Amino acid sequence: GSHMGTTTAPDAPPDPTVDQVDDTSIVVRWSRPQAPITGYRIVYSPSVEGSSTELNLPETANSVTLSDLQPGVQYNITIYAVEENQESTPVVIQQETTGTPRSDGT
Repeated sequence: GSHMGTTTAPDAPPDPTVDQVDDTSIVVRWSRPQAPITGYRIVYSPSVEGSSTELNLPETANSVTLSDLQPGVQYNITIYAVEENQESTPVVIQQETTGTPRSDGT
């Protein structure tokens, strides 16, 4: 719908929450926009550079499991709500990879 949504700019998902953090894997969950969007791009990159990836999720997706990260590294997960005409503002949620559970639990 939104026939008169030509001048309408799509909104982004409110700051998504990372559910799980590991060495080479981090999971993030976003609350999709009021805008009708076509899909999602997801660019997660290390602040010190390293393994970066862009995933493509369905318009109605709300979580990406990022894979092939590097342990002990800062990771910017950037979510992109994409619509036919335009791309909404980016989600930037940065999580440092804690790594493989070492002595997890006293």
